[PDB]
Amino acid sequence: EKLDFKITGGWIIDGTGAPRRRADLGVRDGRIAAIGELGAHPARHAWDASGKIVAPGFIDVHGHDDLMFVEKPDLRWKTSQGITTVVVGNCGVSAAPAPLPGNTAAALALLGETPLFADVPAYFAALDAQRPMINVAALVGHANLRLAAMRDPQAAPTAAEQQAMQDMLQAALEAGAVGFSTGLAYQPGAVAQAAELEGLARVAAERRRLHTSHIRNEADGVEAAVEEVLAIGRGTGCATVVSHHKCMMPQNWGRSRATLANIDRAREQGVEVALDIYPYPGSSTILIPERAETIDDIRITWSTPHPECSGEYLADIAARWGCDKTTAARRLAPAGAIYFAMDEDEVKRIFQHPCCMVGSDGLPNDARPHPRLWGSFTRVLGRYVREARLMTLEQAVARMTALPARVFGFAERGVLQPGAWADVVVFDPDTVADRATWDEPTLASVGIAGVLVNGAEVFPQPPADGRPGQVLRA
Ligand SMILES: [Zn+2]
Repeated sequence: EKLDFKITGGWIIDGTGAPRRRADLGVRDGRIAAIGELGAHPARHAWDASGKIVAPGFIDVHGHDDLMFVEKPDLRWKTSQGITTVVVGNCGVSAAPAPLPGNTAAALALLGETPLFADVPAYFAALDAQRPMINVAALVGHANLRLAAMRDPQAAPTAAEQQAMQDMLQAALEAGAVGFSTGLAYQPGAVAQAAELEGLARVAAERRRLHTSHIRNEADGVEAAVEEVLAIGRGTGCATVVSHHKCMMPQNWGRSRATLANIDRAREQGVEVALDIYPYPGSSTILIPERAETIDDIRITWSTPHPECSGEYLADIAARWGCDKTTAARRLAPAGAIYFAMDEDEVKRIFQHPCCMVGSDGLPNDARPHPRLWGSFTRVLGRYVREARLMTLEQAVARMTALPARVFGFAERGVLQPGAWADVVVFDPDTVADRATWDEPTLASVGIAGVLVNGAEVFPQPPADGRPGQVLRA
């Protein structure tokens, strides 16, 4: 039977960690139909991967693209760096459920302006009707749960409200969500205590779903923050993921030796724990005035009242206005910024941890976004692998494909084997690299030759009509 697609002459890195091998890949009906010698096998479409690596499409485990499938459907920032699947709904904020009227959170800005969906069924229904460019898996945000269940999201939950959040989570999981996420460093999630988080974790654990977490603090209290989420995992048995693990500010550089040691103690005990990072020593999120005098070079990524300030340093803005930085930060609100506060050598060491995946944490609606939006995966392949030799290409690809599939429960994805979905990326190992910079954060990567999502090409030429992405219902 004729193949729908075939990629020949290249070297296959299947995601299992096994050594790259010279073989061709055949696709039919959206799945990998065969692997081996296909030179003379007829196919509707064919790519010459000579001198290239053929690997499973990359899985971005830390996306905030929840509302982009409707707002900016091209998702070019993902496809251009080899991403074929994204896990959205991170750091406590998700597309659904919708908050109670009048309930809001600054962190919701990490998603966009599109009105949130009533519930996961509605969100997934919207995605089925308007298929995404790439595959989409979704987490339900703890912030959403609180904002949807509590008349006063700043208080302690009543027994009924706690049960309401658990029931909302249960419904989301039954609908296909892969778990729930927390944003303990943000309001209103920060108000939550152990009992509240454990309750949700029990619901997730019972269904073998995840608890991903943007921990309480990633600076002076980073060790306590990691211990807090590990305690929840050890007590409930809920699989856990520590989002964009890092140590902010010089006095905290190196503390990942302690946090990773704690993570290791937890996984040795049987708790499923993983983590992820983006390959940059600067973070990016909402502008926090309390950091005005603790971190230098705070650079604005967006500002509703002062859009002219995107790309500018808080200190320069303050000096120009004749006020202090904290005051300037308050006048810029609501806004976002980049915080250059990590040690690149530490980011690299964290990535080397056996359970570390890659999460771009791109913020698609920012006027002047952090470059991780467009160059995370290719920066790992070019800077961390080819340049720094932190691990082999085979090992790195595994971190971007098979490991995420294992952690998030994606059957028939993340590996190049017959029968699995044909999410594939073809790239030149010697040239693959990010081009997005701090000044020009939207420059596309180089070295990515082609990308297939469920057997259909999305890069370099995206589909004219319906897109090939699927909602990955757990
Ligand atoms: Zn986060």
